[PDB]
Amino acid sequence: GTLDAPFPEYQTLPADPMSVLHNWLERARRVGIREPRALALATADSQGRPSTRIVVISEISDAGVVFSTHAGSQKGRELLHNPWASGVLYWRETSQQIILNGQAVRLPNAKADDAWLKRPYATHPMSSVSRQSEELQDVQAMRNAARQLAELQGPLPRPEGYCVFELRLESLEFWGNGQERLHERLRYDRSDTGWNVRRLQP
Amino acid sequence: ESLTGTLDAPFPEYQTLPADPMSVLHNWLERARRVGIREPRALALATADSQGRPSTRIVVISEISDAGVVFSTHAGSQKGRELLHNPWASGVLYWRETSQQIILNGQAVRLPNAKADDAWLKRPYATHPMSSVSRQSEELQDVQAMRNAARQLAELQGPLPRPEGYCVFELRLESLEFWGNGQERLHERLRYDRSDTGWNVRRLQP
Ligand SMILES: Cc1cc2nc3c(=O)[nH]c(=O)nc-3n(C[C@H](O)[C@H](O)[C@H](O)COP(=O)(O)O)c2cc1C
Ligand SMILES: Cc1cc2nc3c(=O)[nH]c(=O)nc-3n(C[C@H](O)[C@H](O)[C@H](O)COP(=O)(O)O)c2cc1C
Ligand SMILES: O=C(O)[C@@H]1CC=CC2=Nc3ccccc3N[C@H]21
Repeated sequence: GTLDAPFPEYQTLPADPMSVLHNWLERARRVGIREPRALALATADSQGRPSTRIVVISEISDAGVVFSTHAGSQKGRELLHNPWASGVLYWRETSQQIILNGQAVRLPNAKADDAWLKRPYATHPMSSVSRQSEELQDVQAMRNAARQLAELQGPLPRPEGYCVFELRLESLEFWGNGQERLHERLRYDRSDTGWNVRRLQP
Repeated sequence: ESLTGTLDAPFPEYQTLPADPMSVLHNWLERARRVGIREPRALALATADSQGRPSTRIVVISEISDAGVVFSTHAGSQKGRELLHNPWASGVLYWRETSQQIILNGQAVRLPNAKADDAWLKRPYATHPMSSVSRQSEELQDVQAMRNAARQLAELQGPLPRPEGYCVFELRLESLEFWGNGQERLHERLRYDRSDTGWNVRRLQP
């Protein structure tokens, strides 16, 4: 759109999409894309009905990307029975998308403890009182209970349901606007020995 | 905290619980237009394959209908193939400037070809050549060949026939959520689910 949007990988077909992912994200940070790690994450229920919401990617790992949430949320309950998920990053400023597909696996509690402690302590009170995605019966009661905890010197204990998922990637697509509406689509699929890569028609 | 929004985003509906969620959708979209949100109708649309594995991509909401939202695509694309077997979908709008999300869940129905003809004609004609030559989401074997083919069609400098497979879907909504940042991190989540008659409305915990 409004900012420079280089996509040399569409020509060169790099072998490792995780390198491409790292490079796109680092560039997004450098050029000042607004909230580049806001991932629209899709899960599905036992009938195959998708649900979506934004989550923040907290880190990139060897196998994929990592985010935190509550296990009893809708996404948590869906992932418990159906680990397959997909997320899209969309950067308006550069007209670029990254699509991330794979299986999300809940990481151990020590990882969750560390993630919880790395959040700003001001987030701990509400995340402790709320049972994410359950019906809220009394707004003021929640507000007041969190205010009681906000008086404390953080950090608070990690709540039982606070968890970290790693989305272990099986495929990725990098999308750019291209020239003459020939949008540039670079698609990776995991193989037994590495990754296959192809271009897709726009 | 990753949230960067700083624009006031009134959410009286979280207090008043309107019976009819499409009015809330209209209110929020109209405000987004008035305050200048960038691409508010860029919808991250999720579909699922035959085994329930999701896929996602951005599409644009072209219209708000009585039942839901409308978008166009190619029937042979991944999303089109997925929807034709499993009509259930979900999409999310996220507006950074106001820290608002809208989650839209329902069943997508392919509209008649007359509707697709009209939508096709409403697109700028400069978009017609590439959309005609491209079989969306199939492997692209020769970039230059596609480029050259589209350039030849573009010489017409006018509208082309609607391609087989260019289609319009209406996502007929079964549930919605309106999410606002709220105060003191008590994010404001207003959730609607269709009932036998009308809608049920609830607040959700953040
Ligand atoms: C910009 C943004 C970032 C968010 N990041 C997270 C996150 O990382 N983890 C989380 O659980 N919820 C996050 N949320 C809240 C989710 O969108 C959602 O409301 C919540 O996770 C419940 O989703 P569910 O009911 O579909 O499970 C974020 C919301 C916004 C607007
Ligand atoms: C801002 C933006 C808007 C888009 N709008 C549409 C659209 O309305 N319809 C469409 O078919 N593809 C649209 N695309 C392209 C899709 O994201 C996607 O690449 C294409 O539809 C193929 O998706 P699929 O392979 O998952 O079916 C848009 C892409 C961007 C970046
Ligand atoms: O950037 C952030 O902190 C996110 C902004 C809005 C809501 C969030 N909810 C979370 C819930 C659990 C774990 C992380 C979250 N991130 C924030």
